[PDB]
Amino acid sequence: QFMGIFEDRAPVPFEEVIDKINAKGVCRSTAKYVRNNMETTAFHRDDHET
Amino acid sequence: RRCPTRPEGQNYTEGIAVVFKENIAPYKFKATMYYKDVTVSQVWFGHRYS
Repeated sequence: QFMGIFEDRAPVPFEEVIDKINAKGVCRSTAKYVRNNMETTAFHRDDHET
Repeated sequence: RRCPTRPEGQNYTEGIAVVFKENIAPYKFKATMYYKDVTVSQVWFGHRYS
């Protein structure tokens, strides 16, 4: 049973926009963003950055 | 022949007028909202990250 689903929208940093998406066509699998005056990092699938 | 004359002429009544239309604009008033933003955040502090 689900006991809670925190769904959020984080922005893509500039160094990830120009270097990764516009250049290589890929995107990082981890989101490091400041939310509610704290810098949180979310790793996809609870795995390493890819 | 006995041909006709000028018409009777409209009897015009001078006066002042005020023209009212249906009111569709909402009634507006100044209100004041007192409330409290309660934000509770659950953070998992990892080895290197939060």
